[PDB]
Amino acid sequence: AVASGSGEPREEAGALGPAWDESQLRSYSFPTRPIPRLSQSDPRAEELIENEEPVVLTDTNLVYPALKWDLEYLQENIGNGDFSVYSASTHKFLYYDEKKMANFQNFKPRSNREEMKFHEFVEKLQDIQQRGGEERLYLQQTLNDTVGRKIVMDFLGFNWNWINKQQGKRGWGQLTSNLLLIGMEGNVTPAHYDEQQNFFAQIKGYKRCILFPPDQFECLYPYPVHHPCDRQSQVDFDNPDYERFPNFQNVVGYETVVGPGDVLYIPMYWWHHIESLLNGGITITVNFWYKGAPTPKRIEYPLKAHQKVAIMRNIEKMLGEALGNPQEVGPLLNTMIKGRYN
Amino acid sequence: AVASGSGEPREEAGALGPAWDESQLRSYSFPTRPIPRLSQSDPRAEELIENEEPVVLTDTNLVYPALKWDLEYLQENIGNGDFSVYSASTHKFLYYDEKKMANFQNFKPRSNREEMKFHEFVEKLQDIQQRGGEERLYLQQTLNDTVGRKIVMDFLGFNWNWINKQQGKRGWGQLTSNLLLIGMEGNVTPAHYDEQQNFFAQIKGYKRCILFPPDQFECLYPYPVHHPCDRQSQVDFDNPDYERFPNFQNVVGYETVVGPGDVLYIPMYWWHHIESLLNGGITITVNFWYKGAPTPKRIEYPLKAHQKVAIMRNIEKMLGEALGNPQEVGPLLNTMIKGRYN
Ligand SMILES: O=C(O)c1ccnc(C(=O)O)c1
Ligand SMILES: O=C(O)c1ccnc(C(=O)O)c1
Ligand SMILES: [Fe+2]
Ligand SMILES: [Fe+2]
Repeated sequence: AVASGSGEPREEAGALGPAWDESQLRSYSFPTRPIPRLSQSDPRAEELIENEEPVVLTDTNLVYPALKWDLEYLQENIGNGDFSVYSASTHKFLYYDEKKMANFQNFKPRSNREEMKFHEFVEKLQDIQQRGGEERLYLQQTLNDTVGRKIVMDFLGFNWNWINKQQGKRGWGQLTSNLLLIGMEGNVTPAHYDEQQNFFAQIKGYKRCILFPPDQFECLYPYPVHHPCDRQSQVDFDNPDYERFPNFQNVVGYETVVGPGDVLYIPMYWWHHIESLLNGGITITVNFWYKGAPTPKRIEYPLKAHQKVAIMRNIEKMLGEALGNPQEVGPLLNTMIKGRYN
Repeated sequence: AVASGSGEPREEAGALGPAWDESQLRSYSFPTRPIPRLSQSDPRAEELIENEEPVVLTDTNLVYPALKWDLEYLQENIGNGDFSVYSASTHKFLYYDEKKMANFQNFKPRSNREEMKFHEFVEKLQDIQQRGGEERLYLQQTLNDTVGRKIVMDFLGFNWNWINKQQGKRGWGQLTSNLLLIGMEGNVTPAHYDEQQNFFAQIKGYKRCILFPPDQFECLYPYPVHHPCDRQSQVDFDNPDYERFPNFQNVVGYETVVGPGDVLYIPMYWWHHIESLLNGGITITVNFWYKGAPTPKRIEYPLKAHQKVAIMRNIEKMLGEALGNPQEVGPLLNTMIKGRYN
């Protein structure tokens, strides 16, 4: 009952029909409660953000000027700088960090990155659609200098007044980046966490977002810190291995479906699983990543979950450095705990 | 064949008989090779010490003046400062660190410490012997200022020329202390390691010493660093729990029996198990503990075993401090490795 997931699908204005329907959602093995959908003026929303809990804001106008963006408009105005585009023979686009590939030679990426011009991206899509292909593409490109003047106009129209005040109220560091995400229906980014505070602005299409608090670290089994898939869950949500990952049986999520105009606050360290609804067409999103606030005066107990995750990360990093080889980290940790702490 | 243990018992000079016999040795579940017994002039002994491997030196005259020490002589000359004396209803005298008891309230020492004057110690022994008691005593007291003039005379007679040169050649730090150990036949100090370099000078009676290199950390299962029995093996050598401690089945020792005049180099981090031969009478030993050498320029790979032990110790210490509670160390380490590194 309380695990109502994304809830009853919203009705679009002027009787244009249900935004989406249950059958566009993938099927998973865990329960989920709904993320609150609130007005930016609702003091409850300010409460959730201040407390680093997720909330969907329905009326920020954060990216009002971008709501007009489609492929046509963007190809026309975005410039001809390079755009990273990932390809995969599967619906899953597992993130990997290429700077860490050097030290796991045995890692072979499922998806491949290719730089290209926007028009080329648009062509590949049309090409795949008209030939019924099963290939999938996901453009994921940070918003840089080579963008056209109209796109820059839109950018300036963003609700900087609102977000700059959020940045200020939360003591967050600088805006590190804005990622532009354009994906095909059915695309999935497997569960992971980021060490950035994130306002995730939905623009075109609908995305189902499933989040897990940092205190579910134990149920989600991140890769080793030195692995390319650092911060990504090892668990295949489509075929969970309960032998390797027993506690995934205890995992409980928070979920919501976002559409044009919604902004989802994804607090730093919160796991998130993001998928573009089945048969919902392409999706477009722009995120806003901010460095988190500085670590307070000195430590205050009890520690929050995210501080414990930070401590584990640091242990793993320092051990890799001390041993002189990230590959020796596991054996040493085992030696340390077997028959001693387990 | 190569696992010949302490070897053929030595013959004492002038046909006074075998120093000791097999039946005075306790029975254990692992194999052992003999520690080399060499002359201080043997360049092989200098080799072993430089390489931090154990060696028994037969002719250092390190504590020549103390070879006359018996209870009578000591009670007469040692002063009347306080002497720590441990009592136990068992042959095992497990070392515990009282400064760490505060944070494991559930730990109850097997042996109890009582301060007393030397003559009182001598009395308790006589008392126990004449009444056939099963109680056991082990005096373990650092050699301080309150010692009489004759004992100080002996002390000055020690072979400082030889040992000071060892300290020098090995770059070791200062002499931290000299412990005086007086134990009843059959007494056992369960296996442990020390973060000091040790010349262990045998004076009266015979002790069987079993050492394990630092690279057997995995087979010996030390208590947690914050526990009172930090550095002690959890394994009961008399009834080994192969379920909890599977790798103790792989443990291999180096052993030797030392007598009046022998000095055993016990390199820093080497595990040692020390027992006073059954039915061999009281034993007397004086050790010489030196801070180890400083850590070289910077790290050189590959790391030695003892450097890995140091790294594990530091991880455990820093985690205790970060979490603000040593009790949370185990749960966090488990969370870190389960389904990730194991
Ligand atoms: O919308 C995406 O597919 C996505 C996936 C994972 N992470 C982010 C992010 O903005 O943190 C966005
Ligand atoms: O002779 C002892 O019982 C003993 C036991 C454990 N450690 C030492 C030492 O000198 O390191 C001495
Ligand atoms: Fe993310
Ligand atoms: Fe010791």
